[PDB]
Amino acid sequence: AVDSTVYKGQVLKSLDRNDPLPGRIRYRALDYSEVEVPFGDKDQKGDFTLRHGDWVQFLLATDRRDQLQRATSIALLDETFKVSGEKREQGTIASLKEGFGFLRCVERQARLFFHFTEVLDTSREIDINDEVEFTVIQESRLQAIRIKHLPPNSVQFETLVASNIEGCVTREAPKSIKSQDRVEGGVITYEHVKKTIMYFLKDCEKPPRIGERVRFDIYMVKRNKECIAVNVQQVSLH
Ligand code: EMC
Repeated sequence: AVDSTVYKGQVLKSLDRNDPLPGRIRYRALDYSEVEVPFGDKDQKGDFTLRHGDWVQFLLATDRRDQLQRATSIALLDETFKVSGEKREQGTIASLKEGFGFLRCVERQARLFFHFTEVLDTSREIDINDEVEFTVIQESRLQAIRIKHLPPNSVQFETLVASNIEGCVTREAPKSIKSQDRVEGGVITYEHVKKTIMYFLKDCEKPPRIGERVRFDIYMVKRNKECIAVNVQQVSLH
């Protein structure tokens, strides 16, 4: 039946999702010979997208009735992403439906669709707020494929890039009800090469007036490709 050694090889021919065993995997046998072995749909541990050149794990199954050896229980190896050249992005599982879900992306504004079949690890469960790494493909329909679980505290949606930066309020934030503005905001001008940066009333205690000197921290919001001034406070000693 199935051999017990964990074999390592590369995908020579991917499966066409758009011959019962059309796939091909090239590996090095224990006797240092180069071997090609076929595989089919059920030979992958999950219905995820395998690609030409992917490093994979598999077990060798011998079918005496079909008179051929087969690669089975194929799983994608993480080392592929170190040599793949594909764009790997980060995010967290935002919602879970039946068969699909949506991810909150680090570098993208919109929620990203993803099929449950693209989760690489079939040994563990998926939950909300799971930190994941994926590859985005386009078909105007976007989806995340080859989704890998990330260790805790690996995903940061915003980064502190500077602290105690000083500038001048060149457009006061709109005098605002209970809901906090997150679109209009104000404008702070600082020469830290003069630059502008947006601030919002939610990120200051006591709103600064137009033309007043302020001190603030700068955070990089990656999904918006912009920085935001927070912890805004007035400066008396200029
Ligand atoms: C230092 C006055 Hg905006």
